[PDB]
Amino acid sequence: MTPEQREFLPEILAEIIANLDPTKILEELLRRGLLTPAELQEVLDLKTPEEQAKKLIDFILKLSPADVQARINVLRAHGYQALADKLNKYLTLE
Repeated sequence: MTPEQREFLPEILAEIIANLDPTKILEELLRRGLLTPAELQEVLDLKTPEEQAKKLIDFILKLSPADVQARINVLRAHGYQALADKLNKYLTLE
């Protein structure tokens, strides 16, 4: 249980569901080999919007710091700069 994570993560989630495009990011993720077929079938099977965004935060927060670095560099150059500033700052918040 983490009170600090539950006080900031469920709050930003609302602003990410309406400002995210699973189609545009999925292409750049598979090309670099960052997405697994087992995890892919999980989030791609669900048709729930709330679960999709949750699978995204869980997709980057469950991997190593070297794994997210690739997503942060594409996010800034693809026009999702506002998104790259939110996850990067909270990531180094200890």
